[PDB]
Parts: sequence; structure tokens; C-alpha cells
Amino acid sequence: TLNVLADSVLMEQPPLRRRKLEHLITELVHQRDVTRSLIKSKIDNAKSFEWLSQMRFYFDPKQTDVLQQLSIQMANAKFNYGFEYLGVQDKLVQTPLTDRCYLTMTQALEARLGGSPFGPAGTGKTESVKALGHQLGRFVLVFNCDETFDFQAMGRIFVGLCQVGAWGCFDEFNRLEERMLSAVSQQVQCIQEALREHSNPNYDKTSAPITCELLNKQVKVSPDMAIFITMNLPDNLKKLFRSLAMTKPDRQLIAQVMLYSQGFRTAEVLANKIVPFFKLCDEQLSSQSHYDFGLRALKSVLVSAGNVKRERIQKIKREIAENLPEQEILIQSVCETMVPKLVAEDIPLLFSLLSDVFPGVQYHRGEMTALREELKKVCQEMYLTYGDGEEVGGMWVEKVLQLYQITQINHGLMMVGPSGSGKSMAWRVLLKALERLEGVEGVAHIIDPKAISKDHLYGTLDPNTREWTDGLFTHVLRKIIDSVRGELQKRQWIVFDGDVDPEWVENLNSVLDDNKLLTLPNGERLSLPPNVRIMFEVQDLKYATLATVSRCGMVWFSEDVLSTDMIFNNFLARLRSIPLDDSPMLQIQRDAATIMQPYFTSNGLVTKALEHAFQLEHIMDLTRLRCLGSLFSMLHQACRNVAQYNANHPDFPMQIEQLERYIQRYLVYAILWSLSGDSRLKMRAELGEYIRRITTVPLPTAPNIPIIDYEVSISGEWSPWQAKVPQIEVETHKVAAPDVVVPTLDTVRHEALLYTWLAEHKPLVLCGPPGSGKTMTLFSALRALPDMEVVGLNFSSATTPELLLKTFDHYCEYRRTPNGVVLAPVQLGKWLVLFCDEINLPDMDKYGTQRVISFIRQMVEHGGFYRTSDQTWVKLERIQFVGACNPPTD
Amino acid sequence: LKQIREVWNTYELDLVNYQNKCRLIRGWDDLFNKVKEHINSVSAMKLSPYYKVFEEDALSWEDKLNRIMALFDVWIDVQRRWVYLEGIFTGSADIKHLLPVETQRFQSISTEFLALMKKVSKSPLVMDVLNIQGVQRSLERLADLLGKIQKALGEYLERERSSFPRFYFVGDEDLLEIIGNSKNVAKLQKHFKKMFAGVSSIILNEDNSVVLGISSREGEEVMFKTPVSITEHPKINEWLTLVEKEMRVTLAKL
Amino acid sequence: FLERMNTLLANGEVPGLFEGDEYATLMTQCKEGAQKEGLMLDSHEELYKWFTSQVIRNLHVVFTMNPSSEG
Amino acid sequence: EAVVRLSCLPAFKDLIAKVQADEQFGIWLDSSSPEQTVPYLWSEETPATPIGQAIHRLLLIQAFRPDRLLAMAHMFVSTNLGESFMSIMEQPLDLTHIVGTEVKPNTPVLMCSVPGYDASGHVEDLAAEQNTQITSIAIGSAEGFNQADKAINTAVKSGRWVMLKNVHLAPGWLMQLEKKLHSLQPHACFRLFLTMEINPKVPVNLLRAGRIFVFEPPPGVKANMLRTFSSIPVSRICKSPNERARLYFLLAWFHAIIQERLRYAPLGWSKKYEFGESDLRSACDTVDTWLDDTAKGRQNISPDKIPWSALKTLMAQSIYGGRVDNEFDQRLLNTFLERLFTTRSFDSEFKLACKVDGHKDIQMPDGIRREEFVQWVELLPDTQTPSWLGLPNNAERVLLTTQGVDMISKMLKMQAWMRTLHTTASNWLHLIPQTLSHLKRTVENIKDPLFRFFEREVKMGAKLLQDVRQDLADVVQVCEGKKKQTNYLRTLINELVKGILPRSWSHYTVPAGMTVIQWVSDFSERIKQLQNISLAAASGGAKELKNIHVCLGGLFVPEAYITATRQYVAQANSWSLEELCLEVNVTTSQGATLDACSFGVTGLKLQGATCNNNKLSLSNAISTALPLTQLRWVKQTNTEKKASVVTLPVYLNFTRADLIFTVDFEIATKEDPRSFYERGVAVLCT
Ligand SMILES: Nc1ncnc2c1ncn2[C@@H]1O[C@H](COP(=O)(O)OP(=O)(O)OP(=O)(O)O)[C@@H](O)[C@H]1O
Ligand SMILES: Nc1ncnc2c1ncn2[C@@H]1O[C@H](COP(=O)(O)OP(=O)(O)O)[C@@H](O)[C@H]1O
Ligand SMILES: Nc1ncnc2c1ncn2[C@@H]1O[C@H](COP(=O)(O)OP(=O)(O)O)[C@@H](O)[C@H]1O
Repeated sequence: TLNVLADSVLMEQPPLRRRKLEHLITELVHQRDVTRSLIKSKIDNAKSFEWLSQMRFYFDPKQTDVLQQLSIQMANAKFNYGFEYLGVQDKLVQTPLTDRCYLTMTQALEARLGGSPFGPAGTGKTESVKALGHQLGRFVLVFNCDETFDFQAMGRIFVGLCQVGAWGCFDEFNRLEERMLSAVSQQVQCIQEALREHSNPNYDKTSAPITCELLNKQVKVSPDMAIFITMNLPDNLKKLFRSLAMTKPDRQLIAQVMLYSQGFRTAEVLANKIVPFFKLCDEQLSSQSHYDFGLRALKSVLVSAGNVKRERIQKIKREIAENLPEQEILIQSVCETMVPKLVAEDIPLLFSLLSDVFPGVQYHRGEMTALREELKKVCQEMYLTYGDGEEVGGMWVEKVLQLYQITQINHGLMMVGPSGSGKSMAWRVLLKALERLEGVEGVAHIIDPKAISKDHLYGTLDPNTREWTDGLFTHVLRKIIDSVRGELQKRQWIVFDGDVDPEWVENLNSVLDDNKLLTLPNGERLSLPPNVRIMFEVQDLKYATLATVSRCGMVWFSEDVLSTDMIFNNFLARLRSIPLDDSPMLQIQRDAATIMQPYFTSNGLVTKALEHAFQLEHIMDLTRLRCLGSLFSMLHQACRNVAQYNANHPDFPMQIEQLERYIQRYLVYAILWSLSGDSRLKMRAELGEYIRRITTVPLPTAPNIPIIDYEVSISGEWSPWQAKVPQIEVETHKVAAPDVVVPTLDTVRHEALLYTWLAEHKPLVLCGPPGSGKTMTLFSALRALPDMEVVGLNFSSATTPELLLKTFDHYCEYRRTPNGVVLAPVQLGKWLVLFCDEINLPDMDKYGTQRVISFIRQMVEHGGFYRTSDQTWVKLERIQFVGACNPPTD
Repeated sequence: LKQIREVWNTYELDLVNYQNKCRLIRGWDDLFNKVKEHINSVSAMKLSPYYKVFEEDALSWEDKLNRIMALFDVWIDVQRRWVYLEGIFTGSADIKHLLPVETQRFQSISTEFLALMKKVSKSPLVMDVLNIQGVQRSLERLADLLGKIQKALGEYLERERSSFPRFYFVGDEDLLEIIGNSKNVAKLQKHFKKMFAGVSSIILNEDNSVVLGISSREGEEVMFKTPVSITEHPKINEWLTLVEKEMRVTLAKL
Repeated sequence: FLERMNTLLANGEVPGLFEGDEYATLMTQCKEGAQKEGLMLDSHEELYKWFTSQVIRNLHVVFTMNPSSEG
Repeated sequence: EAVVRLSCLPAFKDLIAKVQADEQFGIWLDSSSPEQTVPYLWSEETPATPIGQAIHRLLLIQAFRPDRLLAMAHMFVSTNLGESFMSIMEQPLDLTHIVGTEVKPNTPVLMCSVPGYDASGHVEDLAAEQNTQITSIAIGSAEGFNQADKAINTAVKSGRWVMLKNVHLAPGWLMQLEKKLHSLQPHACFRLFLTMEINPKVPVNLLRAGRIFVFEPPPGVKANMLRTFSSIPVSRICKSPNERARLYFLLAWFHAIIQERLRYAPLGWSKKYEFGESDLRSACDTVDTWLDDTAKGRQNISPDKIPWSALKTLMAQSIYGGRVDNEFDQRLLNTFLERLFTTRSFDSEFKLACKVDGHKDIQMPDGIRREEFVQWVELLPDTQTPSWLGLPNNAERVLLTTQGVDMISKMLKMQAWMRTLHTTASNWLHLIPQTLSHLKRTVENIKDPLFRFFEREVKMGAKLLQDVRQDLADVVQVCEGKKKQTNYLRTLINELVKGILPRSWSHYTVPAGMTVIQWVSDFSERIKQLQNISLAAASGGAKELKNIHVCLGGLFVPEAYITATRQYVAQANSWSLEELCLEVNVTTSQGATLDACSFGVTGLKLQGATCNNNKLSLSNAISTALPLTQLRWVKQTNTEKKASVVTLPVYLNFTRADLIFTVDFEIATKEDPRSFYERGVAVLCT
């Protein structure tokens, strides 16, 4: 029968019949080992314990009562079969640990005691209890005792278990806190003491059914019911519960039986290889909060390997025939699931371990040439870098392909990696490539959490009128579900860019799982359409619950996927194509890029300078994207200085000769002020000295004066800043008066950088010790600009995004949808800057996220935010942000 | 006391609309904390020796504050109970046929409550509605009636849950939905998932009057050996028990 | 309390303090003060600015504290 | 070392010189109780006071034979307070004298009992002898609280002795009782008894306001068996086939043996399992049901027909093995059950325990009725060595040494300090080695699993060393006052003054509670071996790492070292990882040549056994040093292991809480594996 089943699982079967087959292989394998042990033990008597200790089934159709036709006996227990339809469910491999669990729990059931499996999580205590309950046909309930535990429900749930004859399993019962643990223990003790009297020596025949008190009234207790307390126990239940140590399951046996039920020949070798490999991955690989090398992950890898093998054989058929290498099929399944979650350091380690446990075999990746060609078209027009392997951009495109695979498999993908990796670019390029290849439109809803209150994210009920108002994500789900507007032919990717946090994913945990439904406070349920993908673009998983991380697949975007060469290529491609002025500007931009191309290459001036600056000391934590973006903005200004120079001089425009010598020196100036503009003067001098010995750009002749003290002017010459500091004589009534600045070395150069970075409308933060002159340096440049009106705003610990909202309402007006709702200042032609006093002052949350900082980041990066009144996207028109702060060490 | 004598002169009830197009009171925090502060202040001033400018100005208003507090802390309970029971009696169907005396008593109660709400809306002044006689006694009668009818609804839910004990696995709102949508059987299929282990749907007749079997999440069907007709067993608990029994019997025969 | 005093000291105005009826009453009394102090009435924003400046020149906040430097 | 530390004391300047002579010193050291007579080794001429000699002998006993520390302290208390001081504790306490006179009716008598013991019988006999009625009440029922309150109200006015059973279940009601007991009681005869187990959640206010009596189960197999036989009803043991009496006797013997082995928890069963009356009740129920099923009638059934397999399997897998966590405690449970529960247990020459007290044995009582088994149990000798339990005789010495160290620690915790903390921190800084270097990483050695493991180990050790150095130098700087401490520094000082290991310094597995000085010492040893490893890696890339005679105890994750060695052997050949099995060779000379697949380790200690060349043999002296234990990985042939080999667990600490790996050893030609299993033989890294 086993041979027939194993020959019938290789071919094409319906999924239901496939599951029936696999259940049959599991039982027939268990029966095969049991019979083989009986044969080897020379068992002849049918009353021997070696046979009497096995779960045995006795079926007698002659009985008129439905419930007692089938009798199941384990050792001396005699349960009837609750003829309740279980569905299809999932079947456990009867390992010796599972057999011991069955024996112990059945013995506890006969003694009218309870079963209390204990051990590390993931062993199979809850699943073994459920499997035993399903073997006897009982309606088994599992109560999750870690969180989302409804105490008010337990009162009637226990009564239901009593009056139905249903079981009950408490997954991780010790996770309950003492207040609710004590009362649940009291109810469980009442139930157990009521159930213990069913086996009274003198009252075994209970003419009057035995009752307990749960709802302040007597309720009958059926003998068929049971309660199981799985742990990781209260003195009430110590005398009424049998305990079993479920410490370590037989992973090799489970793997072998599952592989054999998947149709794998030589499943024993594959299991005894894959289990040690999963053991090593918990030792040799760096510990990550998202790594799952447990039993559930192993089972998932095994079923995926079975699917891969069936796909391979059915592909070969359309070109029995059982000559495929099983190990290579197992390795592909491991690598198609574990590599996306691996950090860049663990990727070579995984293949080293693979070559250790599976020597000689190699992992070959699906080419997906169809999508890799549309990637080259979505890129090269978004000014990004494409790769095809070891070449530049290969890691990023591999991460995009893995992201595509996870979107195909899962629906709650979670792109995670250090800030500065190409996560957002990856999913944007994937969305565009999918829209091009499949012809299905893709619309992205980038909802930023931690910027609005959770009530505004979902909604709430007013306790007086009981009227329901929907939140942002809830309204998005409504507009996707209720209104069609090409529903099935639009890819709604609801990207949750921001920081992951338990509080706003409590409601999402019901959506990330297979339920795919959102439960609202008012009781309505909305089901997620299959086109919707809930994407979590987050920086780290430090404050993510195990439920949320384990409920969805992910791809890890390490910092190594996006190299510096790729960023330089993006900068130069955007420079040569996108006009800074929204025709001669493009020409001068291309000339600038050509002049400055040899420095923006592999190694070279910029790479060496950035590497050297990373080992210096800065007031804030050094981020590569921060320095690179500041450098790019300064260089963009260097191409506008040429525009103004040409405009001022219609005749005799600056030719390539002057432009070359100007931009070579401006590149060094911008490198110095961008890679060391947040460090001490000694660090600036050190960076200048390092630059002097590695550059070919002509530098200031005087060696005793740092390069940081010079300016490039417009003629391509180092003009010292001291030549640009005037000697002013302030009138007597304005001596040391507010908003009175005497020019000096620092105020003439910092003002230059402020002009440079405000002409781009780029947000900036002025960092320095208190009273150093950050505010005065800013207002000496802001109010100089005719149209750059300033809005005073002070940030304290209790500051929340509502402060920015009230500032916007007071100084800005919402346009009546020219093209969507746009937030613009009341006056036209004037730019508002919201000076951020102590931008780093706001209080750190318990989950490491300042709400106002994330709120302003949402509109610095995505150019807007979401209104809380009608849940519509509002776009900033002429709003600019400027910050100032003391050093973070204070 | 100077501000106390004028805060009551200008004080709106701040009426709001309802899903049934009726007026209700939304303001409760300002209507409790401010009155408590005023009564504490007047009690302190009367107790305090420095009162020889207000020899008699708060005793005539201490009783007014007590009347405000009693009327409105009964009113909040009245309105909360009324809106909850209005939702229960209107959202779910067959509430007229099931519990007819309760439904008619609640209809009369809602008529009285809406008449009172119209009376308070025509003069949205708290002084102008405290002067109306019989408001306190009518409100306590209304609250006590609401308590009794809510208790009766709970008792009916308990007696319907006692039969077919699988109802103990669902909440009060879910069980009200189950027992109210007797005609619209198609809404029950979302609750069978929690009431059973594996059963998720019931295979009904062409006109959804005879239960031919059950189904599951995957789609596996279990045709009943003897289908049960809801027509001959109109009550939901009866045919649900019959469905469970026939499921057991069908599983045994198969 | 300290959050409110932060704005009362650094800038001299508390934005999230006078809202609704309080804001209108404050405008009434401050414009009346401007009239009785020989000050020309201006727009609501300019009148608010004048009131804030009046607070600047007519308000002194004193903090007394334990010499415990840890506090 | 103890001699050296005692010689540091001024009273023992001449201690090596004086122990050179007096050849009787060795005989005294080997004496069973070398505290009755102690050699004069302190250098004192004039002092002859009894207290001075007593304390000098106490220090000598702490130096020589610290297992007799409890006895020496008892003699010291005898000298300082007379030889009758503790004798009041030996006699059985009489509650009548305490309760009648110096127990006020306001004060509630707390009937404190160790879990697994009941103390209601004492006061029941008290009431029987004093003919006073008791309104005994069980605690745990909702109506039980009201009934107890009504009994309190109706008994204070009449002075009726109220009793509450297991009142520790409810802490809130006990708080209410303690609060309400402040009210005066009209009657003086009132005496309130709260029977309650030693539970840390019990209110402290009740403990302060009440008289606490502590009762413990008397140690010994004989007392345990008397307790079990008294618990079991006479009717339940006498009926049915007469073999049930001997089955109950065997069950009582097994239960007593496994509970008295719990006292020797390190060397007995690795951790303290809970084996109270519930397990014995379940085993009795199992025996009842299976003898009813097998022997339907009342006939004298043959022992061969006894369902031995059913009882052994149910008591090894379901009711006694259901609490065993690891493999080896389960193996020893199985060993006991196979040894006892067999048809040979009904013979007349069947030994309950062999090798006991040298060469004697404990015979089975040839009995048919419970009376003869009980009389046999009460005829057991008062003397009981740990050899009754299958454990070696020196388990008593180990337990006594542990108890002496515990008493020393308790007195130490029952004892400005800027200067002492400063000097100890400076001594730690001087002794702890300097920074650790990891400046070797070549492309060719990234493939080596040994290099990867050693690199991760050295990196983690260097980071933790830098953290410890920085924190301890910060502590030093705060000591002089030139730096101000913070909350982390405050809790660090609070931990260091009490000598408890800081939680921030714990990143590798350490014994559950140890002195910070020991942590600093073993940390210094670990850093020293890591420096040696780094120096070897600097000298050579992949040649010296294999030839490192590493100390397995000092590794932060020695199991990772075993895995890395397996990986290295797998890469050396074309073999895969799962195709390898560990072979272990213990040598004598340190300069023994190492093979290509062989890996030498040092510091391994063998417990309760010794090896001549590579064959184990039992030894009464525990902790036999294994010099240069070689680990070999070989192509396993998938053959069954012989019956002349044993699988010993390899633990890292003296406490047996974490398994590193398992080692197979060939035993000598005389010993059997079962004796190794029951003697607690294992290999220890530290
Ligand atoms: N080939 C490339 N692919 C992707 N991004 C590139 C590439 N070349 C340069 N870049 C730049 O690198 C950055 C990619 O970061 P991206 O915006 O995708 O990150 P994010 O997930 O939104 O945010 P963060 O990295 O801070 O978490 C952009 O500034 C982009 O212009
Ligand atoms: N004997 C077994 N055969 C097959 N799968 C098992 C077995 N034991 C455990 N598992 C799997 O392990 C996974 C986790 O087990 P679980 O019941 O969550 O353990 P715990 O409750 O101890 O955390 C389950 O998905 C289950 O399928
Ligand atoms: N040229 C100058 N450079 C530096 N500081 C100056 C200069 N001119 C005036 N100052 C004084 O420096 C102080 C800096 O004040 P402020 O800008 O509030 O400091 P911060 O912005 O660091 O909080 C001002 O009070 C101003 O009087």
C-alpha cells in the first residue's frame, strides 16, 4: 500500500487528493514501523503491552448509537470517537516523542486528570495535543495565551467546552500575567475537580450529571471534554494535571516522513542532511530577529521542495522518469526561502554550510529573462543602475527579483534593511516592471505609520452616537474593496513605509495571515482582495513582535546591495538629463558631468574621500547618503552659478576651459564641506590634508592655511574667505542688539552653504553647542531673501505632528484640487520655512520613533502627508524645513 | 460665585444627530467636571468663614447643582442603553417576531424617549429643561425599564445559548446576528467557522430551505444521508442541532 | 507645565492656549486695552503680535529650585 | 592552596614546615571524622583558651577536609555555648507548651511545611491529647472563604481552635485575614492555625505577626518508606493477589530511592524534579488497574504473569518520566525501573542495592502481607550511606562541602568601603589581561571553519573584555571621586559590593550564581587562552589552529567548537558533515602526536571514573583529570554499538545543566554500563 501511495504522489493530483494521499503515507509509514517493531520483538500474544501500548481502533457497525460505534484504545484508555467533521486539517508525524505524548495524555485523560506538556516553544506541544484530540474526533480549541487573549470570552467558552464535549488547549499558558492567570487557573481547577468525580470509586455510575460553577450558576460537565495546559504551573493545578516534557522533537524522522510523502526517493539521506544543516544555520549564522530555522520553517522548506520536484518532473514530461538529483532540488528550496532573509555577511556562510552538508551540489537560480528585460527598461529611464550578476547593480536586481518572488508567494511582504539601501527604489521599479510586462496597472498607497494616531489610522466609535468613521488605511481598504475602478486589474501595493511597531499592527495581524480580513471595532469585516499587497518598508525589526515578523515573508536589503558607484551613476544620469531649471542649463549640466566624471568613478577622489571621512569623528552618526546628497546638492548649485554667470554676461560666456578649472575646485570645496561639515575644525583640517595628498586638482598655494578657508569664486580660483569679510561700523543704538551680525570667517562661509542648500529647497539642520550662533546664522540668510518668509516654530519633548498641522492651517491654505489636494501658503510667490528649534529635542518613544521627526520625513521624502479629515493625499507646494539642534551627546 | 451665577445662564446642550435622524447629547465631560467643580466651590465657600457677601446665594443653587448631577448621570445611562438597544432591535431582523412583548415595550419606550428628546431640542437650554416638571421621575422610570428589558434580552440570549451549546463559542453580537437572520441564512456561514472544527458552510437546497450537507475551508463536501428541512423546524436552534446530529450520523455511515 | 513655560519663555507666546471663545474674548480685551493705552487697533494677526510683545515687556517668570543638580 | 591561604594568616606562619613532620598527618587527613582530634599546627605559645583552639581548628578544617566544616562548626558552637545548645532542636517539638503559654490568641500559628509534606497531623494529635475540638477548614473554595469567616466570627467569642488547610493558595484573602486579626478577641482560649506550604507569595505581614513553625520530611529511605506506607490505605494494599503487597513495597522503594537521590542533585539527577505524592498516587493507580486487568480473580498469580512491561513503561514514560527533561536522567530512571520491576524481584536472593557500604547488600523481604514489609522497613539500619541510592560514598562529602560553602556565604552576607572597592577593582585590572587582538583575516583562511569559529570567539571575547575593562575602570575612577556615577554605574556598584555577577557582564554560560572574583579569574583564564589562540593564528594561518590544545571549558560556546572541528574534518576530505562520528582517545603525555583528523582538548574532568589507557573504570575519587583528550572524527559505519561501551554526557560546569556533546567510552572488563549510569558518571569541562 505504501508503494502504491508513493507511486501515486509523483504524478499530477488534485490538491485535496494530494493531501489525502499524504495523510495516507503518514499513517501507513507509522503502521509500517509499528508492525516492524512488533515483528522484531517476537510479539505473539495480542494482550502484550508492546502491542497494547499502541493506539488501536475497534469499529462495530452493529451498535445503534452513533457515538459508540468506533472505539479507540491507547494502553488502557477506551475513548469513543466524536463523529465531528474535522475538515482536512494537518497531520503530525507520529515520532516517538509524539507517541509518548499520546500515551501520557491518554493516561491523564483516564485518570480524569489534565495534560500539561512543557518545553521550549516550537517543539509541538500544542500541535500534539490538537492531533490527539482530532484522532479521537473531538472539537479541540486552542487559546493563545501570549496576547489577544479575550478573558471575557473564557467564561462562556468553558461552559461551551463542558456542554459540548470539546477540548481546550492553552498555548504557552505561563505567558498569562498573574491577574488573569489566577482566575483562569481557578476556573480550570473548578473544571478539573468537577471532572475528577466522574471516576469516583463509589459514584462511577452518575445518574445525576456532575456540575461545576462557572457563570455563577451550575453547568453540566460532559465526561468527553478535556483541558490541556501547555507551558514553557500554579499550585491550584499541580495535583490535577499530568506533565510531559516535550523538549526536542525528532526532526530527522519528521523530515524523512514528510519527504517520503512528497515523493522523494532516498528521503532518509535527505532528512539526515537537512536537519543538521538547519542545526548549523542556528550556530554559524549571525543571530537575527527574523531568522526562522525551527520545525515549522523546515516543514515549509520541505513542502516547497516537493512542489519544486513536481514542477521539474512535469516540465520534463512535456519535453516515471525518476532520475532527478534530489539534493539539488532540496537545496533550491532552501535557497529560494532563506537567501532573501539573509544579511550580506550570512550569504557566503550559507553556501559554505551548504557545501559542507551537501558537498558537490550547486544551487542554480531561475533566470527570469522576461522580467530582467523589462527591468532594463524601467531602469535606464529612471536613471538607475542595472546589473546581471557580479557586475555593478547585480545584487540590487537580485534583491528586486527576490522581492518579486515573495510578492508572488506571500501577500504581507516586509522589505527590511539599513537606511540607504535601495528598498523603495526596488519596489517602485518592480511595480513599474510588472505594469509593463503584465499590462496591469499598479497604484501604490504609501501609508506612513507613527505619523498619525492609531485612531486616525483605523477609526473609532463615539460612545454617545455610535457613528463609525473610518481611518486612513481603513478608507484605503474601503476604496479598494467597495469601489471597483479596475479592482482586479490594478495592483494596489499599500506600502507601510516607516517603522514597524506592535501597536498599529495589532489590527494588521488579522490581515497578514491567511485570514486576509480586517476586524473593526464596530464589528464589520473587510476582506483583502487578492491584488492587494501589504508591504512593510522598514529599517529594522528591533521593535517588531514575533507574530508580525513570522506572519509574512521578507527580503533583506543589506547596505552592500547599493554600492557607491550606483549612486554616482544615478547622480550623473540625472544631472545630464533632468534640467535644474524646471536648454542651455542641460548643456552646462552635461559639460559639468563630463568634467567631473573621472572623480565619480570606482575608487578615485570622491570614493577615497568618503572612505577617509567615515573614519573621522562627526557630531552626528555618519550616513553615506547624507554626505552624498549634500555633495550632490552643492554640485547642483555649482551648475547654477554657471547659469547666473552666463545670464550676467550674454557675451563672452564661460567656455569649457574656465568651466573645467571652476568645477575641479568646486568639487573639492563641496567634498570638504559635505564630508566634514559636521565635524570639528581639526577633522576638517585632517580631511583637507588627506585630500591634498590624493587629488590632482590645483589647491591653495599656501600650505599653512587649510583648504576649508578658501572659496572657488566663479573664475576657478581659490579666493580666501577673509577677503570677503567686511569691516562694518554699527550705529550706537544697535550695539549687540538682536538680529545684528558682524561679518566674520564663520558667518561668511556658513551663510554661503545656507544659500547653497536653500536654493535647492533642501531641508537642513544646524548642529552646534548652545549659543554658538546657529539661529543668528540662519536668520542672517533667511530674511535677506525677499520671498523666503520664515515661520517661527519651537520643538519640545511634548511636540506632536498636530503642531505642524495647526501651523499649516494658520499659515497655509488647501487648494480645491487643482490636481489633487495641495497645501500651499496663503500668499503667492513666497516660500515658508519652518525653523525647527531643537529638532532632536522631541521625546524618544518606547519603540524608538519620534513621531514629529517621522512626520516631517514623510513630507521631505514623499512631498506631502495624509489629511485626517477626509483621508486624502495632500501635497506640499512651497513649504521648506530648517532645523537646529545641540549635539546629541548633550 | 460670580462666574457660577452666569455659567448656567449660557449653557447649551450641544445636540447631535443620530443614525435614526434624532437628537442626542454628546457633551458629558464638561457637563460633569464643571458641575462637580462648581458644587465643590460652593460647598467650600459655605463651609468657609469668608461668606459675609453671599449670606444666601448658593443654598438656592446647591440643590440646583444636585438636580443637574442626578438628572444627567441618569440621562447618560439612559441614552447609552437606548442607543445600544436601538442598534440591537433595528440592525438584526426577526426581532419583531422573536420576543414580541419586548419589541413592543421597547417601541413604546423609544416613542417616549424620542418625545422627550424633541421636548429638550425645542428648548436646548438646561435651565429651560430643568424647569419642566416630571422629567426626573420619567427618566428614572425610563432607566428602570431599560434595565429590565436589557436583562430580559440577556436572559433570552442565555436560554437560546443553553440549547445547541455550540453558541457558547460566539459573542452576544454574533449570536444576535445568528438568531435574527433566520430568513437570510447566507449570513450564518461566516459564524460556522468558530462553532465547529472544519465545518465552514452548509449545503442548502435550491431555495435554501433544506440543509443537504456541510462543507469546509478547502471545499470538501459532506452530503447528509438524510437532509434536514428548515421548513419543518423553523426555529434555528432546532435545525442547528439536527444538522450537528445528521453530521455525526453521516460521518458514521460513511 | 514645563512644556508651556518653554514657549512662554523662549518666544513669550503660547500658541495652543487661547482657542475658540477664549481667543475672541482675549482679542476684545486686548483691543480695548490698546484703545485705552493710546494704541491703534490693527488686524487680528497684528493685534495678536502686539499682545505678545506686551507680554514680552510686562511678564517676568521666576523659578525657584532645589540645589540638587541631579534634578 | 588552602594551606597557602591559611599560612597568609599570622597564626599559621609555620604550616608547611610543621606539616613536613608529624607523619600522623596523613592518617588524620584520611580519617573519617578528623574533627574529634585535630593536630596542633598553629604557632601559639601562651594562648590556651578553648575558644581560640576551637576557632584555630575550625580554620584548619576549612583548610584540611572542608567536608567536615558543618561538624567543626557544631563543635565550635558547642564550645562557645555548651554541649547542650542545639540539642533542643533534635527532640520532637511539643506544640502544647508553646501554644498554651507564649502564643497569644492574636498571633496566628503558621504551620509552615516544605512542599511535599503535610503538618496537620501534628496539631490533630495536639487536639487529641488536649481534647479540644477543631473547626478545620479547607481553603480554595469560593464558599470556603465565607465558611472560614463565619467560623472566625463564631469562634472568637467562644475560643474555638480554628484551622485552615493550605491557606497559601489565596494571598488576597490572607491579607484580609491579617488585617482583620488586629481586632481584639473576647476569648483567650482561641488559637488560630494556618497550615500553609513554604510559598514566597504568602504575605509578609502575616509572617511578622504570626508564629512560624517549619516542618521538613526527615531525610532517609526508611523515613520515606514509612511515610509512603502510612499514606497508602491498608485496604488498598491487602486485597487482590498477594503479589500486590510486594509490588507496593517495590514502588515505595523506588519512590524513596528517587527522592533521596534528589538531595544529591548535582551527582544524582541533574536537576531537582518534583516527585511528590501525585506521582506515587499515579503509580499506585497504574499498579491497581494493571493487576486488576491481568489478574481478574483473586488467585495467587505467578510473578511471570505480572505486567512488568506495562508498569515499567508507564512509570518511565508517563508518570515519572513525564517530568524528566534530558536523555540521561531518563536513562537512569529506566535503569532503576529495569533493575527493580522484574520477575526476579520475587526471588529470595534479589538485592535491592549491591556494593553498599563496601561489600554488603540489601536483601528483599520474603513477605506476603504489608505487615512483614513494614516490619522489614522499620528494621532498616539507622546508618545509610549514599551507596543505598546507587551513588558513590563520597556524594556525602560533596553535599557536606556544598552545605559548608553555603553556610559561609550566608554568614558573609550577614556582615568607608570606597577604599576596599577601589583596591579590589585595581587588583582585578592588574590581573585581567590587556586588550585582545584579532588582526588576522586572509581570503584563504575564510574557508577554514576553525578559523571562522576562532575569529567569532576572539571578536566576542575582545568586545566583552573592552566592555568589562571600561566599566571597571569607570568604577575605579568613581572610587577616587574624580568621576560621578550614573544609574548603570550605581547598580554596578550595588552588584559588586554584594559580590553578585553583573547582568551586563554575562554573555557566556556560567554556573547559576557564583562569586564575582571567580568570574574575574575564569575570565582572565579565557582571555589568556584567547591571546594564545590569536598569537598562534598570527604565527600561522591554518596549521597552528588545528594543533591548538584548546581548553574546552574556557570557550564561550564549546559546542560551536565541536561543530567547527566536525566541519573542518568534513572539508579536509570529500566526506559530508552527517557522515562523521566522534572518536575519543585519552593519552598521558602532553607531547603525544596529533593525527590529521585528531583534535586535542584539555581541562576535561571525569566524574566518578578513571581510565588506564582508554578503558574506563569506576573510582571513588571524583573529578579525575583527563590529560590531552583527543577528539577524532571518523567515517561512521552505521553499525550497532557494543554492550561494553557507555555514553557519558559532557557538561561544561560542575552543575549539569547544559550538554556540550556525548562521548562513548570503553569500560573495563568487570564493570557494567548500568553501574556507570547509576553512579552519575559524566565528563566536565570545568
Ligand atoms: N541603482 C540604484 N537603485 C536604487 N537606488 C539607487 C540606485 N542608484 C542610486 N540610488 C539612490 O539610492 C537611494 C535608494 O534609496 P531608497 O529611496 O530606495 O530608500 P528608502 O527605502 O526609501 O529609504 P531608506 O534607505 O532611508 O530606508 C536613492 O537616493 C536613489 O537615488
Ligand atoms: N511530530 C510532528 N510531526 C510533524 N510536525 C510537527 C511535529 N511536532 C511538531 N510539528 C510542527 O511544529 C510546528 C510548531 O509546533 P507547535 O505546536 O507550535 O509547538 P509549541 O506549541 O511547543 O510551540 C507545527 O507547525 C507542527 O506542524
Ligand atoms: N558674528 C557672530 N558670531 C557668533 N556669534 C555672534 C555673532 N554676532 C553676534 N553673536 C552672538 O551670538 C549669540 C548666538 O545666539 P543664538 O543664535 O541664539 O545661539 P544658538 O542659535 O546657538 O542657540 C547671539 O546672542 C549674538 O548676540
